[PDB]
Amino acid sequence: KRVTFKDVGGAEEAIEELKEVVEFLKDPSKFNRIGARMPKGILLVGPPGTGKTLLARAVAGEANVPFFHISGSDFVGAARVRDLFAQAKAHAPSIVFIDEIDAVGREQTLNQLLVEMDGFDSKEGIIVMAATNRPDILDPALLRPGRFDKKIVVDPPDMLGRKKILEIHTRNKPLAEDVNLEIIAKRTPGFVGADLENLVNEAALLAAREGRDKITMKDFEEAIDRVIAGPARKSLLISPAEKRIIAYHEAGHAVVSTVVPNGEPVHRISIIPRGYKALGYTLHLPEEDKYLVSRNELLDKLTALLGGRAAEEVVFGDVTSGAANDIERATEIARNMVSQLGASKIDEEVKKIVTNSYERAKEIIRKYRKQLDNIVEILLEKETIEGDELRRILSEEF
Amino acid sequence: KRVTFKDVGGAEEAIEELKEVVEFLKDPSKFNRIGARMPKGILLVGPPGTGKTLLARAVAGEANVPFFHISGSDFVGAARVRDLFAQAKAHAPSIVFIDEIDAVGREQTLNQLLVEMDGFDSKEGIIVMAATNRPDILDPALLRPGRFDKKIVVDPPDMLGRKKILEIHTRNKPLAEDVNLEIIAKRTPGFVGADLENLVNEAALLAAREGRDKITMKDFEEAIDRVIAGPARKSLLISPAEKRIIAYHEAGHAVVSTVVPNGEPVHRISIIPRGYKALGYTLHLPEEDKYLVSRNELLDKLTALLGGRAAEEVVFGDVTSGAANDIERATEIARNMVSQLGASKIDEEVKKIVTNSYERAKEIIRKYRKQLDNIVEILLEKETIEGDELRRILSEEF
Ligand SMILES: Nc1ncnc2c1ncn2[C@@H]1O[C@H](COP(=O)(O)OP(=O)(O)OP(=O)(O)O)[C@@H](O)[C@H]1O
Ligand SMILES: Nc1ncnc2c1ncn2[C@@H]1O[C@H](COP(=O)(O)OP(=O)(O)OP(=O)(O)O)[C@@H](O)[C@H]1O
Ligand SMILES: [Mg+2]
Ligand SMILES: [Mg+2]
Ligand SMILES: [Zn+2]
Ligand SMILES: [Zn+2]
Repeated sequence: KRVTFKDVGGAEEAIEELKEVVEFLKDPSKFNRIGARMPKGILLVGPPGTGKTLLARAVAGEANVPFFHISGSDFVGAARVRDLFAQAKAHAPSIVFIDEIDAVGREQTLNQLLVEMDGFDSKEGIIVMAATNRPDILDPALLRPGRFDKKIVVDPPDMLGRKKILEIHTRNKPLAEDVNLEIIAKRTPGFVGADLENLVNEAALLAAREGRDKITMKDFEEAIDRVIAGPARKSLLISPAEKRIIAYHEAGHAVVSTVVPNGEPVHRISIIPRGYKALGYTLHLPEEDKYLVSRNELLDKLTALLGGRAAEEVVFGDVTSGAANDIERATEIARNMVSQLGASKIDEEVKKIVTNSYERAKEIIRKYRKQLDNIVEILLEKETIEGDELRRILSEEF
Repeated sequence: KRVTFKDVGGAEEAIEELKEVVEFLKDPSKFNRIGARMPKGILLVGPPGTGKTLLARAVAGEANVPFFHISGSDFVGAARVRDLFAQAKAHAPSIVFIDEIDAVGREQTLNQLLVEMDGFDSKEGIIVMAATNRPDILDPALLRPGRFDKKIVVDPPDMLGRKKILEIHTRNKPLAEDVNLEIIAKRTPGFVGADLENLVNEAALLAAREGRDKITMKDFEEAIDRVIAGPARKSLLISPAEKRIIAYHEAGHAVVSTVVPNGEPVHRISIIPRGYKALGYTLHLPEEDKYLVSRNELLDKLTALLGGRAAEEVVFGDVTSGAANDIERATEIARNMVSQLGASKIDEEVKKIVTNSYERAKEIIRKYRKQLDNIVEILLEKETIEGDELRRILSEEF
């Protein structure tokens, strides 16, 4: 089946990134005449079910060109790679797509892929795309210049994103007049596009089982219960009790950052992760992102990184998996600080730095408990605060 | 012989699940006109003698369609699978049934089955069904999307279920006026439908041996003794001494869950198992069923999982097979907790977590011994507590 960008919801930034690829595929001479050099490979990274394959297929739909694809889960291997690149060259304007590249990137197939990347001319309109959900186990040889060197992140949808996906999959189905898709979206936090597609099918089976020719509001609400429990369950959602722990953890990061003099400005607070760091990816990038290394700015960074864990212990006396990851990162930063700012005595010094920074964050939480509570109440009602509203809220408080 | 849903007793939930299949088989256009997509395969799981084959045969009776079936115990193999699917297509509205699929799911027959599943069109009213009592040894390739992906559980009958089965098999036999089928049902805990069918035949042989033309009450009571002992025995039943150990084990789970702050609500307590977890099935599903991983909720889950074993040691000083399984599951959860919340030193940490949780459960049992005794007395008289009665009982106590 053929798809375009009208079949994708909640991926505005990725579509903005891929507009350039579409334009290049439509007419390469415009890029060639001014000496603009396009990348040879593009990598898509994201959690399962977020729609990487759908985006790859929709890119070819917008600019109608041949689409040659292979899957890494099906891996004679070196000969199959050779044939794929030969078809693309005979139809110069086209796309080559490799799905699940982590399953193959045994050593003969990888070597053949590197030979093919260096052997084709990009000026005639050939691009290579790949997708994965385990980017941190890829061979470093694939990420050198002249190879896959552009990365695009795909994120789970928010409330307004979930509503758009529901409308895409119900435009060919008859609905009653009591159906409110906005209410349904508010009751499925944590769902991804694949989960929402399965939910619509379940509601249609309940109506057909009774002979009705329309789907009603109660069909949708009963379908939610059937997909989260039982011998055949497919989806997970965030319950109201779990929502309170997550809200306090996110607010703890923002409060501590605003108080320390060297902290970074806060632009968005949400219950759903959005960044590549929030998803737990390093992407083979150095941890240090500053030109200058100084003691005061490193200590402030450590204290803010422990704000989420400090809020959990002071309010609930508990610890989550996210908090355990945060203290693992902080130990790596402290180890690098000791060797740059001045075997068993080194460990004692690292343990002292982390312990002191954790106590500092806990005393900030206690002093600003009233401000922390106010942010949590607003977050539990809208699920996301950003833009001018966040600026005003942070100014009225503090 | 032809059967329908009137020949099945004590399987209300399975019949509710299969009503949709019956409706689809009767008229596919109603499902097609609104875009409702039916599953391609359905799997039935349960202990031997519970009536999986009977349910499969009764599905075809309610919607009179051709019924093509094969048995896995009779396994040239690839050619027999090819012929079975060819007959169904020529009679589009029909059923294909594979019995004892674990005996075959040597590698050529399995490959042919996967080719047939992907080659037929579901929109014309074709469904595939299978049954097994060893679901945990099935090849994972059969459970992927587009293949067998819906599961239905069949459970042993309770007291009211046993009474219904006895009435089904005595409606064509002459009975005396002193026969009370309700009393007979109370004296056969642990029997399944196959056992009860054999019991009725035994009572009819005792009457015929004396030339009588009616079956009396004492014929039924003598038949029970003849099927549980001797060189030719067929059935097992729970004795009054064994009933007390089982009652204390089940009540131990419920008491501990109600006391810990993060425990789950209790809705039903019974002497007969009812769930797929209570039957010892994993069904290839992840153990973790929560969106968020936290320390406090994991420890509470571990303590409640050991409540049954703690009651046995404090009241009787004994251990059963069910208790041994419970402590085997708890060790797997503890191992995963250590690697997520923070080679020989890892084992010492796992052993410490399990030991601490077991001591916690034992001290709860001692403090609430009076409440534990009261629940056991009611359970030994009715065999099952649920609904509003359980809510009231749990509220008067505690
Ligand atoms: N943003 C979206 N809008 C609409 N449908 C979506 C979206 N994301 C996912 N889907 C639905 O999810 C279905 C399957 O997801 P898809 O295979 O595209 O995701 P993926 O990230 O490639 O998955 P995986 O990691 O499992 O390979 C698609 O057929 C599409 O119907
Ligand atoms: N719920 C029931 N109601 C009535 N009869 C039943 C019921 N369950 C089983 N039976 C009787 O059990 C007899 C044999 O059981 P059946 O073969 O249907 O069970 P099964 O689960 O397929 O067994 P197995 O695992 O041995 O293959 C059937 O002929 C039927 O008479
Ligand atoms: Mg994919
Ligand atoms: Mg059978
Ligand atoms: Zn955090
Ligand atoms: Zn138990």
